[PDB]
Amino acid sequence: MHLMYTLGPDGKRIYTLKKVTESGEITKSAHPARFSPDDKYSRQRVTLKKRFGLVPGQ
Amino acid sequence: MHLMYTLGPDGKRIYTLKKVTESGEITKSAHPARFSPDDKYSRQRVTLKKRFGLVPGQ
Amino acid sequence: TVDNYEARMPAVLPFAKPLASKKLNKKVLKTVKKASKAKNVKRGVKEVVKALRKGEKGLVVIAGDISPADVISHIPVLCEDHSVPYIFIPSKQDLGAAGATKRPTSVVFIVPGSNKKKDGKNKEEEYKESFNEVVKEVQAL
Amino acid sequence: DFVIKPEAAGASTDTSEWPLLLKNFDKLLVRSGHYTPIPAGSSPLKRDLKSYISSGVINLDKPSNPSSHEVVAWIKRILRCEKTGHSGTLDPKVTGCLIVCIDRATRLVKSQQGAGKEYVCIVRLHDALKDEKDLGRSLENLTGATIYESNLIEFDNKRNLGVFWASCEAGTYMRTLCVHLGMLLGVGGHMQELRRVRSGALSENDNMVTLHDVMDAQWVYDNTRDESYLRSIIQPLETLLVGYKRIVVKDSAVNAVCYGAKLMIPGLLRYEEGIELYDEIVLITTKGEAIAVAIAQMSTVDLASCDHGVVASVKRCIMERDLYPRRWGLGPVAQKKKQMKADGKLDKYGRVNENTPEQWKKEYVPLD
Amino acid sequence: DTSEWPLLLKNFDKLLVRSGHYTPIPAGSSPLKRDLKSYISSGVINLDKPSNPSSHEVVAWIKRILRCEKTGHSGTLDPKVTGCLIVCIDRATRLVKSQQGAGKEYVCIVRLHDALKDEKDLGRSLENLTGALFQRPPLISAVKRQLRVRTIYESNLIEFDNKRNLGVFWASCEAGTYMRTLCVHLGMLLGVGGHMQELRRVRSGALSENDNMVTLHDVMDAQWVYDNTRDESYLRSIIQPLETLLVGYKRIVVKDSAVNAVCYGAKLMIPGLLRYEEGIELYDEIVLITTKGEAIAVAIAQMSTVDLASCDHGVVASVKRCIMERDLYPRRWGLGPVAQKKKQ
Amino acid sequence: KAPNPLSVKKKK
Amino acid sequence: PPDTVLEMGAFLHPCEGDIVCRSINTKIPYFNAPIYLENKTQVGKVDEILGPLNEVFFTIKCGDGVQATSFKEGDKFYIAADKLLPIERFLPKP
RNA sequence: AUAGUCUCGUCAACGCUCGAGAGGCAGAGUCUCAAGGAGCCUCCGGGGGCUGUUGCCAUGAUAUAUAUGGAUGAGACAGAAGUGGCCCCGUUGACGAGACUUAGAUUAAGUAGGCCUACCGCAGUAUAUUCCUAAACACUAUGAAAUGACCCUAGUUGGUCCAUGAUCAUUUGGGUAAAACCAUACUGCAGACAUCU
Repeated sequence: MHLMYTLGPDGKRIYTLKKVTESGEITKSAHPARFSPDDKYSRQRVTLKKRFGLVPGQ
Repeated sequence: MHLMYTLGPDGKRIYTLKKVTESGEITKSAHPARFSPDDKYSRQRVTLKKRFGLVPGQ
Repeated sequence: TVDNYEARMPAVLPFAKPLASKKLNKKVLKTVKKASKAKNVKRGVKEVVKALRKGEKGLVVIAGDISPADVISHIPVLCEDHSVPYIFIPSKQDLGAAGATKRPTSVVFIVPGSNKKKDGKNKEEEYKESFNEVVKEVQAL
Repeated sequence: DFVIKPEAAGASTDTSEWPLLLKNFDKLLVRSGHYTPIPAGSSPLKRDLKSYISSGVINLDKPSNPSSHEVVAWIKRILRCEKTGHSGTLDPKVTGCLIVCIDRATRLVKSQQGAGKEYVCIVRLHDALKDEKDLGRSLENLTGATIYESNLIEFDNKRNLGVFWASCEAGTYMRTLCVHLGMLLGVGGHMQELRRVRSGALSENDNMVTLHDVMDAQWVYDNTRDESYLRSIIQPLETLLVGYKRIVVKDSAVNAVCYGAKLMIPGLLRYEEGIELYDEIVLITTKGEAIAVAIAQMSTVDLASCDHGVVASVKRCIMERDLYPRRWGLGPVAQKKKQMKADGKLDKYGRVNENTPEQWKKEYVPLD
Repeated sequence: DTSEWPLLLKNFDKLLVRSGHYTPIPAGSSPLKRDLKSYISSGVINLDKPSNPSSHEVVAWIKRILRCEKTGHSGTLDPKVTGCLIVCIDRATRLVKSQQGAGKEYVCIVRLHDALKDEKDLGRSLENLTGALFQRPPLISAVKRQLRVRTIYESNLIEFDNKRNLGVFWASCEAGTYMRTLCVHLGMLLGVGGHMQELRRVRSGALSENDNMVTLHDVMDAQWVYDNTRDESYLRSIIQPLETLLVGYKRIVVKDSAVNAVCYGAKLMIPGLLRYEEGIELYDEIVLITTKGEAIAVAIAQMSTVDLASCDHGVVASVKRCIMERDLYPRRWGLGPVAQKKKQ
Repeated sequence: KAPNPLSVKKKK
Repeated sequence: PPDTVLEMGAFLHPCEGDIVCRSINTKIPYFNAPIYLENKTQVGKVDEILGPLNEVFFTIKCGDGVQATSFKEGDKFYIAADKLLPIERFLPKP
């Protein structure tokens, strides 16, 4: 995938084709991860995100 | 032409014969531009004013 | 006295882009003066629009301190229609002075090769390198 | 929890910010608050584009080459409408304010004639003046009795140029005024420039647009299907009627008034203080649409005091005929009169005859 | 102080007050304070749809994960589009098209088949494609392929690499506009040819990618958390009420005693009106809300501002579509003074 | 070519 | 071939074997409408209609033996009168 | 019958800038006019000043021509051509013509029939069902990866995809192909002006 993004001062996305911006910030991929309805790893993801507070409910 | 104007705090016109006022602001010509009903440049004017948000109601 | 570059900046219209830097403004004014000596110049909205419509090629210099703005608000997109580079300068008095006229003018179209005389051709040859570097710096913007 | 509590803070109805003829609606005295709104009509700002243009006026800056009639014809050609008009005529060399009325707004052209006009003029003096202030004094010699009021804005004796504001009917009196300023000064003077800064109700600061704006707005609507710029440059005709005293009409009486009935007490909803007999008024709906320019046939204390009567008579009808449904004849007295006409207690025209009962002779007063 | 109030109760002090006093009924709840069953049954998900599945498959996946009775969407069926997808659950499906006039926004990559002689021409071509446009739907789309006019309101070229032949541009467009056709048209005006490499929807109606966008992993993890832990916080975090879809609508606050009658199909009258917007025009589409902020119905306005302020009785609005259930509020009609006076 | 019979049904 | 053909488009540039034309006709063409010359000979059919309302372009699907590079700028391409439909149809009704 | 309104074309009266041309505006063609030249003095072939409130062009407009303006223009051809490109006063009264009405402004839950039905408001259901099978899209199972794979008259160093799984083979197995609204039929709930203090 080609579409990359970085975070602006306001918090909205700035879209770019570059891996690293001119200021030196590494850009992040804009597309989400691939999802499968038969995925069986919700427990692992939830436990790891609760260990670091990354759960949106938490 | 000789009729010049500035905009007051209320937004109304102040009429002067001076090109530069005492405060130093350059005055504007009061009379409008020459118009022809067979003008063929509405596209150019609309495009240029739309590049900068100068179209009324935009 | 105060230079017209710093003096006429408050009067510059919002759509006056691209606006020349002071060194670029000086180079454009010098090139306009040399072209006026070459008589390879179109002055005023009527001449510039007519030359653009006929298909003449060169450089368009537009003043920024124009009131009302509907005098020149069709020129830049018309230059884009005919693939002619254009640049804005803040002063019309300086444009008129470089354009070999006593009163100010709104827009100047340098058209190299517009003079039938051989002396105009020689003057075209001598200002040609300055015209080329000005056009490249304008298109680099 | 987030719940709107009883007696919580909220915005109160302030009619001062209501647009156009609906402004200061709370100043109008209330004849009755009991009425049934009819889901018909529209607000003047919220009309669709055909009705907005057909009811629109343009405050325009006229250029210095053409005359007013040519500009009006140009606006008709650009907007492709059926009718355009104007009230105050400018000379070709004069610039400034011009109100152009479109279609239905051309009905108000005759009414706004005779309104005051304000000009800003530059006078060129042939020779220098020994005393500058005498020019201003000379202006005070010409102001009044015809120039109603004037004010000297600036005067440069080195440039021999004086700019001043004045109020007058026309611009030929401005040429005459400059010539008399030159004669009473003794140096001689003529008119350099002239510009109308106010024509009638509207002025130059009340959304003046140019002819390029009209052409560009029509082009934007034709090629982009965007109506915002055309709606910005064009103002409703109700803008010309803000000076008039207002009478608010029930929705059941609007179409009857539009066809030519005399508006009467059962049709009145709200009325304004200071309405005097035979004064020119404007008939409005609750949506702020202008029905007609009328002549007040009763005073304000009469409107507060009487149970029956003719409220106003239509001088110039503005509104279209079938914008509102025909709801006349459905009232109690109207149906009773129809029943008496059918049953022989009244003749075919509705006049009193021998078969009319005496109680109808008492309680009913024929306004015809 | 009313700016921090949630959903439709935001800036409620700007509403004109017809009646300041009422007596509350302890029925219903706030949209955020609902029970979890009513919260899901009235829920909306702003989902970060991936590339490979279609939108129908994604909606079916959300239905199977959350065990809904139905889920729906009203998005364009272009394949390989990522980004904003509005998934309405159960009752919220009836508001699946409430924000069609808002339009959509896209960030799109165009791949050019050849390198341009002039770079800036690409931007100029994009400026030519802004406005009302002639478009035909592509072969992949399920919509019938007839020529239509679609408006692109504003476009901006973010970046262009002429060596990579890739141009990233942002566009704001009317609903029903295809960016595949736009990329093909850009290639046709350039003459080198071009097509759509990647597509991302950054705004769909009122909701955008910054407006609490979640992934399908978030939905599945939240359902797992509620199933095994009986914790509602994550599921309540990812799921939004349907009132989020009703922002930008003109609001009328209804008395509690007048709520259920509106749910039974009655017209709203002046005695039931409490607060209302400035500038409500006749025949506008409006939302009827309670004092708790929950939406009763989408209605059509029968009065203007002067009639809303100065008329003592009469029809205020007529129900276009009822969101709220019957008998959530008590039936209180027939108890008012005028009705009881006429009955007596 | 023709509507479904369940789509257009006569009254009872 | 039809007896009456109207000038439809002016050559702009080739694009991927297709001919791009700026429309010199006020009306919109039918899909797959044949495109002619002044000699009434068919060069191809209308492939795609594109562009804004003020500036409409259309690309022609070239037939056998018809090359896009053979045509030069200023060449006019002609359409039959019945193959044009008014632009008011595509605009929304009032 | 009477009266009003709207759309119009004539006469009379009263005002005004005194109203149809050898007119004006817009537009097209050709030509002229912009200190673009000349001289002098400085500075380092070019730059800055002086001649120069000069010169060139237009203008007599209620007018200073020793003047006012000049491309955000002016003048001639042109007293022409053309107008099927537009413009050339206002108010009141009367007359005549065509129309629309002749209007007292209702309705705090509806309409039509013989106490009941039918229509109306809102919310739901159905708009083919089961089995086999073809195709599309995406996933998944097994094997193959850095000398990785694919495309192009093909590289002075081509391009694209690629462990975030490319591209190949077997079929390992399941999934998706919606939702909203219109129309028809059916079912259910109500006929509600909104007290609560």
